[PDB]
Amino acid sequence: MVAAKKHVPIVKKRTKRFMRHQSDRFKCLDSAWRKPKGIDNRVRRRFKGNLAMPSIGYGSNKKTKHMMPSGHKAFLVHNVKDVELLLMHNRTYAAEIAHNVSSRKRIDIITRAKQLGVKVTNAKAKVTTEV
Amino acid sequence: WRRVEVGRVLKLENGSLAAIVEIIDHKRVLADGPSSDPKLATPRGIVPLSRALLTPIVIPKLPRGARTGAVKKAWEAYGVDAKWKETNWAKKQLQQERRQSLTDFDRFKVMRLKKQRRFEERKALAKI
Amino acid sequence: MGRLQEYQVIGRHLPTEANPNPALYRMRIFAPNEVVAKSRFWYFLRGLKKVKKATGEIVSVNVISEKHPLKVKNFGIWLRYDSRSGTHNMYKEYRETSRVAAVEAMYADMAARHRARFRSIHILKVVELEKTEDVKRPYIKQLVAKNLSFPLPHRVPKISTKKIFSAKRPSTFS
Amino acid sequence: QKWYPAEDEAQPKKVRKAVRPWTPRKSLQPGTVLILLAGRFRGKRVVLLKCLDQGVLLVTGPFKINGVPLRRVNARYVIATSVKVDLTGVDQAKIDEVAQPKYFTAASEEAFFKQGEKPQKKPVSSTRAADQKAIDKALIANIKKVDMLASYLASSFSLRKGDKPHLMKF
Amino acid sequence: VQKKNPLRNKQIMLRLNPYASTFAKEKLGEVKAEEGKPPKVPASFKELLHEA
Amino acid sequence: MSSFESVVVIDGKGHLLGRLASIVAKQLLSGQKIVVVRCEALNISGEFFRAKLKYHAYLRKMTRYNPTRGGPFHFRAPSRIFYKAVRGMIPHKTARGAAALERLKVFEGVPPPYDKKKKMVVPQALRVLRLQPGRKYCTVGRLSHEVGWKYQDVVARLEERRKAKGAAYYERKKLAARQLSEAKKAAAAKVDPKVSEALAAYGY
Amino acid sequence: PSEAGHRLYVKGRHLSYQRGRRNTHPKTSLIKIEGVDDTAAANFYLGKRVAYVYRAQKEVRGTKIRVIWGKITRPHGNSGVVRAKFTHPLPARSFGASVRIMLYPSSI
RNA sequence: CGCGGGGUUAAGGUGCCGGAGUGGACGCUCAUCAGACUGGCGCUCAAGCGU
RNA sequence: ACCCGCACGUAGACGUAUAAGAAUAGGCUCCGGCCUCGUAUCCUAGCAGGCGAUUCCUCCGCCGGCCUCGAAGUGGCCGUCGGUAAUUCGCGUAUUGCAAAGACACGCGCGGGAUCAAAUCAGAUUUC
Repeated sequence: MVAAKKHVPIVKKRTKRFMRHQSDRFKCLDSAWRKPKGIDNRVRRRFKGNLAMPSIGYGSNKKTKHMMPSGHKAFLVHNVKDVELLLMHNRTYAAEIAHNVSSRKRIDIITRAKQLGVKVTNAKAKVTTEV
Repeated sequence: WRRVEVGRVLKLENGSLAAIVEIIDHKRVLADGPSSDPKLATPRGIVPLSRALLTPIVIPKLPRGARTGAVKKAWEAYGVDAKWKETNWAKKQLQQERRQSLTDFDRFKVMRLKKQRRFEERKALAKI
Repeated sequence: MGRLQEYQVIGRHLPTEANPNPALYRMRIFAPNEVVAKSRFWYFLRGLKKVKKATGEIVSVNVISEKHPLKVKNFGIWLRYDSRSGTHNMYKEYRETSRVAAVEAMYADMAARHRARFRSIHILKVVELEKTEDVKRPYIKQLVAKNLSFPLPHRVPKISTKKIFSAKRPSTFS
Repeated sequence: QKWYPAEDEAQPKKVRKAVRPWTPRKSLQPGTVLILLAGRFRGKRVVLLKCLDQGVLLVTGPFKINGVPLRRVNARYVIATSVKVDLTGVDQAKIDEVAQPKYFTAASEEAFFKQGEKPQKKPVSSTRAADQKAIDKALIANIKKVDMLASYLASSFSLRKGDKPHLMKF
Repeated sequence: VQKKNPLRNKQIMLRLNPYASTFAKEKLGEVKAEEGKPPKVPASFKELLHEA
Repeated sequence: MSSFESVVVIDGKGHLLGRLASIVAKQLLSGQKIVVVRCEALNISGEFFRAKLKYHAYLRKMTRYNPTRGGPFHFRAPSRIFYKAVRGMIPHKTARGAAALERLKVFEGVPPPYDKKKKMVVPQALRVLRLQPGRKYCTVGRLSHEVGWKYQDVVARLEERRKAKGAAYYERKKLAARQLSEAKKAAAAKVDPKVSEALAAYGY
Repeated sequence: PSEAGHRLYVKGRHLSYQRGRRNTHPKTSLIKIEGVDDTAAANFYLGKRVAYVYRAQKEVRGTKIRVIWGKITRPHGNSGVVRAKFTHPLPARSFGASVRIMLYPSSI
């Protein structure tokens, strides 16, 4: 037995993203959400068949917020001292090695995390197995 | 064919018979159903003509307005139950009531016995 | 109007020191339930004897069941219908087994032929034509004639509305 | 136990959910002919020997008559017919023996060299085969004694055109 | 944490009302009427009913 | 009662147009393959001239430009009239409506692949069950005659040839009935009657 | 030589989804069962499993046949139509398609 | 008027498009472009009108 | 049509069986009689359906002959061969254990070569 904690089932109220209105038509408009401010904008007036806007009713359960599908929460690590901070939180948190960590430091983090019982999300990074 | 008249017994919908006591309107009749068979009995009351089928049995001399005792006496005098038993509608009804009462084993025995009879009719037809 | 019932509504003024022991006015009202019977009784006593619901009370509300509902009889009903032009008095015959059934048919007939409402009809009186020949409506006299007997031609067979397709064309001799 | 709780893991509260015996349908009597609705013996007519627990039924379609071995089946996947065969002579001790809930249960060179190879389909038994014969002996004798029933149990049930299960009399 | 209907849950009814068990046991909901020959309706009431 | 069949052959003689059309359209959207034979013998309630002038109102709806694209195409065959009646009550602007309409085959008379098969009738749309006896009716085929259909006499002859072949079917069928019934009687003479009383008690 | 079919399901047709006039809810599907024309008959098939069988394009577990499983929940209307819920909503191209109403769970 | 699951309704509807009755009782109406508490198809012992 | 090389196997089958018409104030028929009701008729047994019998000349299917079908094309008779519980059995159906990648054959295709018959512009291209 080594997994995440016992947690209530993870329910996502909405899996799709909220796209900005008319952002699929214009290349100058990024898909990041912007609240429409026009008076006659039917997205803002919430007419039928239009885009929904983000609301606080779409929020996630506080017991499963920030939680991965495995049940752990992501903990960004830059060195070995950072994974050592998860000695007492091995079942609640998983190690996420930072993108600018070198290969040997990544090997050090992965080795220590395995001994501590901490899962690593990106353990298939720039390393390989030698026999 | 058939005409509505005092003494005309008619089958309703539920496998029951009711003799016309008096004609109320072009669409409704007063009818009374005095019998001994619980399935063929009918309470005295207004019977719409749309929900009734005329039966070729006639009570010969029914006084109009006859109450339940007189209609029962005429019913037993003619033998309306036996003539309903012999006509085609009740033979079809009994065939249907027996048909819906087969179980799975009864259906298997029906198909097997039909196969034996069928082989015998094939022999009889091959004679011809 | 639905399952109408004949209600015997007795009602009287409120008793006062100056005027004790009122007159106990009684009326027969055909209504679906008791609340309509009481309301129509007051609507009529507001009209006739000038007593009010606030200054009056209901003595009794009794169901008047038909004595012989298994015997077909002739009813003659007098009625006053307020039309667009004005109020008119009529009188109509009905062959029913109960006074309630006659009033129900009356309401259906005056709704179909004259487009009359429930609130626009005042049933003056409902009587039974015990003696033959009292009926004056020709249709009713046809039914009261000697030794009536008529066939039922072209009888549409009651087929199931969920039986969509039939293999055999049906017959209308039943 | 051995370890102190190393993380604040909450124990579950005591549930007030007790186990009471399953009450079967009045049509599920010992000896009733059952029509299977699912599985690899789907549509085959068997004979119920004993009603077990939590919905399970011990059934056996005499292997000689129909190829259904001594098996278990959920009661929600069977249709109980009106035919009940007499079980006089069938040893109830043998039925009780097979009805226990453990009858239908079960790193080296060869372990490595067997990886990726198809598992062998196991032959049955020498005592389970005898158990089937012991129950079937009296059952088949009674079924033959019953008129026409042996050909009934050998035929698979199926739905034809125009047959409505809601208007039937199973 | 969870409201239970006393009309559906008998234990909740017994908790709120301890009389429910002996109300059901002694059949106070199927109580019979007083015995003896009932009198007939007065003729005056009948002639008032079927008036003109 | 309720049956799911391969294909339902509907004999259109003595059927109201709209009612049979509605039943057929509901069947097509349900997923039933429908063929309708004898489309010339459908009935429209009312008089001749009412449906006649309504159809002239339909021909009067004409586009301003050349009648080639987007104009109301006027088809004068009775089966095309029934197809228009079905199509007006099916969502033809959707692909589901296109599939439902492609499930339907309308025909004049009884074509050769459809005179070998049993023809059904719809009691909810028959003229003798829906129309009052005192009312009048018109035939779609003679309506097509009086607007401009050019193929009426021809289907009349191949219709009466079909009727002659049906008369052949029933002299053969009376013949087959002779040996079937006399085989039934001769089989009842050698009926080994335990099976007979068993089948009588079991109903058959 | 048996020469006989083996059918242990009632044929059904998936008509549409539960809907009003301009609002369609794909989570529930309206299905007509062959032979069921009244609410009383529909009451028999309540709880029974329904299977939508279709060949797609491509073999996966040795076959190209895929099946979406569901259950009859309640009757719909007065003509014997039933409402059915499936793991995921039924395809909209299966409007008017053949589904298989099984005889389990069985209370017979 | 937060995001969902189940149940029940309001106004409006149950011939098809369109989910739900070619439901039931009583009458009337054939209109050479009836009428629709009609949008189209179409409907006439209605799929119209009054209860 | 051949020669080399390469590639892949259903807007909804599960018994997806059923031919006059004509009328609905009548029709059918054995000439006895029959008709609200297609709530009917056929067919429905065996490892997703085996072996050997006992026993039946009943049914189905394939090829030839005789003829039949044109409307948008098909069926009958005879003959050959194969299978064939109408009746009765001895064998195998299991641990798939309470419902959820081998070989052969037949086809549709390509990438080149030349094989007929043609088309377009002796000589260039294209087409099953």
